[PDB]
Amino acid sequence: EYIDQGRNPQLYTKECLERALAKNEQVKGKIDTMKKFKSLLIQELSKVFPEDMAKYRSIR
Amino acid sequence: MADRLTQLQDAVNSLADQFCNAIGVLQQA
Amino acid sequence: RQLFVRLLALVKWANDAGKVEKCAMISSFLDQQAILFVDTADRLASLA
Repeated sequence: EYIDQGRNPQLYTKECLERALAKNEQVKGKIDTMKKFKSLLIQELSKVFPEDMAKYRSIR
Repeated sequence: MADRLTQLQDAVNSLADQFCNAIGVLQQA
Repeated sequence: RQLFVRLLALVKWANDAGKVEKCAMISSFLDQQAILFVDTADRLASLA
């Protein structure tokens, strides 16, 4: 399709680079959200049941 | 009343609301 | 003119033949990761 379009694959390369940058940004955002969720879960555990907090901190 | 069922239902509703809020914030001042 | 365009396309494909395969593999891996993440999020939402 890109060959019949009449252009080179350089535009496809730039689009792939932009998609990779967007995927890296989305992965960073998802990792930040997962870290925030883990922090909130640890806080809820420490405020509710210290047994699970001690297990995750020393036993794991 | 003052029975265990009231507090149980309250805690269940609170847990459900917390789960719904977490699900909403995980796929989104 | 058509032959010149075809030769330019062939040159652009031959100068970046392995790079094209690497970019395609990277794009496929990124798409698979995004699809897996979306599926996990949908499953978590449906379960919760």
